[PDB]
Amino acid sequence: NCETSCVQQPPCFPLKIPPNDPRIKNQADCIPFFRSCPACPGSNITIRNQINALTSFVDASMVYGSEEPLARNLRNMSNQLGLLAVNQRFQDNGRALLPFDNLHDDPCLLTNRSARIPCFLAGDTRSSEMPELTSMHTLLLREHNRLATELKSLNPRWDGERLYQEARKIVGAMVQIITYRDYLPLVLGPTAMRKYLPTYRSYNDSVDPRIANVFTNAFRYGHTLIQPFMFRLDNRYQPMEPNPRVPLSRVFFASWRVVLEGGIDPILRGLMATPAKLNRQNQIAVDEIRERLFEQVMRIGLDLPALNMQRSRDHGLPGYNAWRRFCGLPQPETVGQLGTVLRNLKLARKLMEQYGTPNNIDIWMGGVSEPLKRKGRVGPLLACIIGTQFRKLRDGDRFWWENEGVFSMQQRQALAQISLPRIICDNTGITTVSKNNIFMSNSYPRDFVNCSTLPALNLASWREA
Amino acid sequence: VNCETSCVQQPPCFPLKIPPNDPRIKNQADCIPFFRSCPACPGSNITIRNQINALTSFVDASMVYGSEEPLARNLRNMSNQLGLLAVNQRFQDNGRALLPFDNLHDDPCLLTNRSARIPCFLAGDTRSSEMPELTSMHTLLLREHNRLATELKSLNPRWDGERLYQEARKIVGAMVQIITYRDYLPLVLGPTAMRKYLPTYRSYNDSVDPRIANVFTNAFRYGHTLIQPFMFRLDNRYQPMEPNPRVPLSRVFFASWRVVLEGGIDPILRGLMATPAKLNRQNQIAVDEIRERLFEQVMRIGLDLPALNMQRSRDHGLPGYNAWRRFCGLPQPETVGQLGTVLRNLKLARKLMEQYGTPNNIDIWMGGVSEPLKRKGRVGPLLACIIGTQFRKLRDGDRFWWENEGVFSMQQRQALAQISLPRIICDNTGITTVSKNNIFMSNSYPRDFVNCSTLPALNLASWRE
Amino acid sequence: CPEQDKYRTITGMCNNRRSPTLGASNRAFVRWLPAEYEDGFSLPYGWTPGVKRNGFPVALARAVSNEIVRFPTDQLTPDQERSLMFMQWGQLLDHDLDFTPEPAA
Amino acid sequence: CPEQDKYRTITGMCNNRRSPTLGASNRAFVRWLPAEYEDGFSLPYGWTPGVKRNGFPVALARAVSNEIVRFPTDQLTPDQERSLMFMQWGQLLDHDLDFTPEPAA
Amino acid sequence: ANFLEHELSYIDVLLDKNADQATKDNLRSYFADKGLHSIKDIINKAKQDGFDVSKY
Amino acid sequence: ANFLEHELSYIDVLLDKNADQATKDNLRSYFADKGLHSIKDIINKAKQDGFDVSKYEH
Ligand SMILES: *[C@@H]1O[C@H](CO[C@@H]2O[C@@H](C)[C@@H](O)[C@@H](O)[C@@H]2O)[C@@H](O[C@@H]2O[C@H](CO)[C@@H](O[C@@H]3O[C@H](CO[C@H]4O[C@H](CO)[C@@H](O)[C@H](O)[C@@H]4O[C@@H]4O[C@H](CO)[C@@H](O)[C@H](O)[C@H]4NC(C)=O)[C@@H](O)[C@H](O[C@H]4O[C@H](CO)[C@@H](O)[C@H](O)[C@@H]4O)[C@@H]3O)[C@H](O)[C@H]2NC(C)=O)[C@H](O)[C@H]1NC(C)=O
Ligand SMILES: *[C@@H]1O[C@H](CO[C@@H]2O[C@@H](C)[C@@H](O)[C@@H](O)[C@@H]2O)[C@@H](O[C@@H]2O[C@H](CO)[C@@H](O[C@@H]3O[C@H](CO[C@H]4O[C@H](CO)[C@@H](O)[C@H](O)[C@@H]4O)[C@@H](O)[C@H](O[C@H]4O[C@H](CO)[C@@H](O)[C@H](O)[C@@H]4O)[C@@H]3O)[C@H](O)[C@H]2NC(C)=O)[C@H](O)[C@H]1NC(C)=O
Ligand code: HEM
Ligand code: HEM
Ligand SMILES: *[C@@H]1O[C@H](CO)[C@@H](O[C@@H]2O[C@H](CO)[C@@H](O)[C@H](O)[C@H]2NC(C)=O)[C@H](O)[C@H]1NC(C)=O
Ligand SMILES: *[C@@H]1O[C@H](CO)[C@@H](O[C@@H]2O[C@H](CO)[C@@H](O)[C@H](O)[C@H]2NC(C)=O)[C@H](O)[C@H]1NC(C)=O
Ligand SMILES: *[C@@H]1O[C@H](CO)[C@@H](O)[C@H](O)[C@H]1NC(C)=O
Ligand SMILES: *[C@@H]1O[C@H](CO)[C@@H](O)[C@H](O)[C@H]1NC(C)=O
Ligand SMILES: [Ca+2]
Ligand SMILES: [Ca+2]
Repeated sequence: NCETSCVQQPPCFPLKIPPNDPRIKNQADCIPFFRSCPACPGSNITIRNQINALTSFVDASMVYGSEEPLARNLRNMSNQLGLLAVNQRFQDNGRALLPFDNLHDDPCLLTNRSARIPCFLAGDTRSSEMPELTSMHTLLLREHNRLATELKSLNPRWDGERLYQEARKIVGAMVQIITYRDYLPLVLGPTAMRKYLPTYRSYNDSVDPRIANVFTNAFRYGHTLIQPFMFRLDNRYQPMEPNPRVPLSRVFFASWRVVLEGGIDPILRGLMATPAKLNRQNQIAVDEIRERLFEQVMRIGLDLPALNMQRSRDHGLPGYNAWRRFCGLPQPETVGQLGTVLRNLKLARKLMEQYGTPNNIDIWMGGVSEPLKRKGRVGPLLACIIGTQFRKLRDGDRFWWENEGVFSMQQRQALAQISLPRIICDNTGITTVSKNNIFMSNSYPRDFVNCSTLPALNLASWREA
Repeated sequence: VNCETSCVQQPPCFPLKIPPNDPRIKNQADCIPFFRSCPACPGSNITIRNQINALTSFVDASMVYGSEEPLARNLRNMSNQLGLLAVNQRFQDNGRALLPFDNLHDDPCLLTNRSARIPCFLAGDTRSSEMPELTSMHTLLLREHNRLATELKSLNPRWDGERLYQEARKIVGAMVQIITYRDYLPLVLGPTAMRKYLPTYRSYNDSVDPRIANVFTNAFRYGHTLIQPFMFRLDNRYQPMEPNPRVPLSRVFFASWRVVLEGGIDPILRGLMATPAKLNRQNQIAVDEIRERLFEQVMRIGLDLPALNMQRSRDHGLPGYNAWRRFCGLPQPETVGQLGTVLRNLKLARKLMEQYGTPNNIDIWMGGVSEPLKRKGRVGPLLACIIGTQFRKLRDGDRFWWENEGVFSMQQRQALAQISLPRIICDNTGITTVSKNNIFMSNSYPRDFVNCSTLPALNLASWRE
Repeated sequence: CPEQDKYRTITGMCNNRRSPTLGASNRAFVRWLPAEYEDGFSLPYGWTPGVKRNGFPVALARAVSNEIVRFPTDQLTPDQERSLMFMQWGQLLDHDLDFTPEPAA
Repeated sequence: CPEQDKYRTITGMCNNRRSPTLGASNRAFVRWLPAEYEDGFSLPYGWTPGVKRNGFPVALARAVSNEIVRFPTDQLTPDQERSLMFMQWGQLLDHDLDFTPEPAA
Repeated sequence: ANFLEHELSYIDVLLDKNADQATKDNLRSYFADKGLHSIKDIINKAKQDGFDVSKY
Repeated sequence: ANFLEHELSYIDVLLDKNADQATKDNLRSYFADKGLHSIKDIINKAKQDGFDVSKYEH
């Protein structure tokens, strides 16, 4: 009963409350925490490890699922058109929404009680966590159906299985491209990108493609990017009434907002035309995730930064200096050395006051503390861990989109034209979108263009006899 | 279900099946018995099966002292405060100590010579009786422990048993380290590999993982190629000691009675010093005493130790030859002609391809021992990489390595540098003439031998209090 | 694993033909370093009151959050060169790569 | 682990203070490469009749031994530069490093 | 195990006189993979899992 | 659990009329660590594990 008990007994590892906490005045309370499931339960021989429930590959498993029963449940099985299932009670101005899931304890229903809109069903179980996330899931579902539709038109004799597989493969490729061409360079910056992701050669069957335990924590660097509001904008990119800026503690699991408050278009506009929060060493993460995470759907507001640090401990991860060493980076021993490495003596003092030694700094806390590489949004530690991970996911993926034999040359030439702005244009009521690179463009109207200037994906080289 | 007697393949049995035209086993319904190594996580369908090391990885003489606390206490003499290891209470070897006897449920030593009724011995490791030559080494180290404790007690009269035992144990551990890294490993690896994989020691590095790698358990079986088909016994003039100076190895496995009743350890140690090892050659890999008659006196059928090695690598899920070549930075032959080039032997390459189809599939032991040997070494580059990599980790990752600052004083290190295996034999046996350094190369009497009194003893003066 | 295929399996099985679970779902994470637990093999640092890590008291996660992470949220710095879509794609991608199960109540 | 010690533990526990089972007894081997089993996770190559490894039949270990390892023992070559004690120290050293348990009877 | 709301549409298709054999057979196979071997088993499962099956 | 042959000599020491008290206390502790709490339990264990303890019965 880790959800309501503060007793520390397996499998609960509750976060205790320090004296003079700014928010939780009751020191006998706690922040709930369930330890990650062990790969070998009950063993006193094995070193405890945790489990990845998903495919490590960048294969759009968050659309299609990572388990056969779920993958079939996500499909429309009433015809041979190769489509993903869509909501049967609600549409978004005539366009598809994700189907609804049937959970035994559904958190989405608790966000707006009268509305009674349950969580959505997707390839991954977290698709409802924030409506912005939902919108991207919804976007990709639509793009699947659009591709299948066009392929059926182009190849009338293809059966549903063929259509589904061919569209799935295209969606997988588009996720890879957006990820490696557009996203990761702006994470790592140019130096790290060249270092950790040199030009692709060919599939290497001796590159291990598993997710590393540490990556599950280090990739949470993203929490530093989070804005405290969800922003919604109309077709003139103006604030969309009645609630254009919703505190994030009122959008977690709030599926009703997608269904009943204007669909995905206002949310996607808001994503394009609002800045990310910058990570700064004195401004690491916002109150809405530090103080109020999921407060509408459970007994207490969680602290996502604190959870990250508890989880690194739960997973038995080494501390900052061990990871610095692993990455071939110098390991500071003193406060002055840590000051030099962080280019910030004041933060180094705070960290040493907490941890006593940089050897003990938790990996997320240490990672996000580092100064950012030029034109990236992580420092050298996180750049090493994240860059190494994604290099293995690419070089160790037999179905990487550029691997010989996965696509024809003509198909690869067509895929090179895809972009996330175009995908938005094709699947929503939006007609004005971010100019490439979508991840950098953030100010309307300066950074925006009409959809009609963007070339569509040409599927002509998918035509069979 | 009993793997010893049945040829049914059911867990935990993985019996070796018999080819047609076997030179020994005519009946293809028979088999060579085989039990799968215990899994670290029994029954799991999540974990990737791995096996268990029941010993300390460290070079710490755990084969003398044991690797578990009950056994370590059972090996000790608890009837006084002299810090001694227990000695056999029924028999001695010309007045010198023998290993104590073990009490096993199905004692295989009893089945070698039934009338003599001499059980297996008790030591730090369970295999101490497997061949009398091994028993003799075990017995020698037991005596050296007692000798050191005796001298230390004389030197430090106030020391209690625990102190004496720990101090002698530490000295014995250091001597196994020195013999191993100074004398033995250079003759395994050759000088080039030795410099590559074991550069001059700096200091303990607490980030070097000291565990034994799964593949090492198989690769270090290269030693099977060195085995002669006889055990050789010589008298104090290094002449054949009558009337069984040359016992076939299939009549010495678990033959503990031979140590106790047929002349103790002196004849056996002389035979090891003054007889050559077998050379591994590509057309003479391993002898029929272990390939045809392994343990034939104590079991229903003679085993094949080379075949067991190959079955075991498969049981442990070890990658094949080319995966290990690649791991080690060595070229990977794809064709029979390339394999021919790598082995300098097209005929062997053809035979390996006839068996395995591709060099990708060649079992690690078979591949490893097939390679031509490095200059002045007794393995080829693949085995040298695996073995050298392993022993570097054991040294650099050992907090109690004999040269690590704070383990021994400078004066103690200076004294230990004078130890050698010939001296240890002089100190603890009736032998007065021994191999000149290097004992592992010296193999021919009288040319390679010297009187014991020319060898300097270990001076313990820097252990005084 | 079949010796010829054309599409990914759903589970990721058989992507690597020599070791066909690698990258497949419901398998242990790979470790890039040995694990560090209070007891060597299972208990997280912070579990037992009074037990130090490498010579020092373990800091309450929540205290580290209070003293290092917290800041006055309305002073937040907008990133001139990133959209919030940069944040969002990251989470979406994360959800392609890893989900770590925990026991149900 | 105690913060000061002087002697090795018997089991090897606490040699590595940050990860104290490393090199200790009764723990899993480390893997330098991902494992290769017929079913991905448990069954050895050679288990199921007809199931190939990486495109080729599995060879009986005994067959390999017969055709490659066997030689007539009268041909044996003494090593001029190594004693039999070279062999013996190897086995003795092996038995300081690793013993892989299997089930009894 | 839980019946999903969108699967209600499949019941309609299975009860449509004018849906073709192949269409119905694909759906029947889909539900048999979940332990549901007749339109009666399908409707009953939907009901237990909280759906309104009164139209049936 | 199995009684070892060399431990028979410890029974002798425990039964030695004027052997040192501290020695016997050492050995009693040793056998207590093995679940043998009396010289009764000690010789009984030796017997079941295959040895001759009839020599002790005078
Ligand atoms: C104490 O001992 C530590 C361990 O040393 C190892 O063992 C001892 C016995 C010796 O044999 C050592 O030579 C041996 O390294 C040392 O820490 C290690 O330092 C190295 C050098 O900084 C670290 O390697 C770096 O690793 C970065 C991370 O990527 C590694 O892990 C990935 C996931 O498994 C893997 O896919 C990568 O290939 C890489 O693996 C390492 O490869 C190198 C190259 O062969 C090996 O030397 C490592 O042992 C490999 N480790 C394993 C087992 O995974 C890489 O990003 C980095 O490479 C990149 O940056 C450098 C920057 O200059 C470029 O040269 C390079 O081209 C590339 O762009 C580099 O390989 C290693 O990870 C550290 N290991 C640990 C456990 O921390 C200590 O330095 C030593 N201390 C002292 C004072 O002696
Ligand atoms: C296909 O990919 C293979 C894996 O590649 C890794 O991941 C990809 C994504 C890239 O980042 C790549 O750079 C990575 O290496 C790749 O095979 C790998 O090739 C390297 C280089 O040949 C191998 O490294 C050598 O390793 C041996 C063995 O020791 C290693 O493991 C132990 C135990 O974990 C560690 O303790 C060691 O530190 C090593 O990590 C070393 O002996 C060897 O070093 C010695 O030799 C070199 C060269 O003379 C000297 O410079 C050193 O000082 C030493 O004397 C190398 O470090 C690596 O093991 C191997 N991995 C695998 C999985 O096989 C392969 O080459 C790629 N093929 C292509 C692209 O065609
Ligand atoms: C609206 C945005 C985001 C959240 C809400 C949110 C929340 C979480 C939660 C609750 C966890 C689990 C906490 C725990 O340890 O109990 C969590 C973990 C992970 N994140 Fe979070 N996250 C939001 C946003 C992001 C962004 C932008 C990320 C990266 C760019 C990101 C990453 C991750 C990852 C990889 C995990 C671990 C997942 C796993 O279980 O393996 N998140 N987040
Ligand atoms: C008289 C000399 C030797 C033997 C008799 C002998 C026998 C074995 C046996 C039966 C095994 C187990 C086989 C199986 O897989 O079921 C075995 C394994 C190991 N060996 Fe052997 N060996 C003799 C001699 C040597 C020498 C000289 C070695 C090294 C130089 C050597 C090594 C090893 C190793 C490391 C193993 C694996 C041990 C483990 O359980 O981890 N042996 N040997
Ligand atoms: C909870 O959901 C209900 C139902 O969607 C919301 O009520 C709607 O509110 C809008 C604007 O306030 C009106 O135009 C609709 O007519 C309302 N419908 C109903 C059924 O009354 C309500 O606003 C939501 N509450 C929150 C959390 O804002
Ligand atoms: C089995 O063990 C017995 C007992 O030692 C051996 O018999 C001894 O053999 C030697 C020479 O044959 C004699 O010196 C002893 O007097 C014999 N003793 C007894 C008690 O008979 C016997 O040789 C061993 N078996 C083999 C085949 O060597
Ligand atoms: C399947 O596709 C048809 C045709 O587009 C559509 O009307 C139906 O609603 C879809 N079913 C589901 C469950 O998505
Ligand atoms: C213990 O030591 C004494 C004195 O050296 C010796 O006589 C006795 O046999 C030893 N006992 C054992 C079991 O080793
Ligand atoms: Ca995936
Ligand atoms: Ca050891």
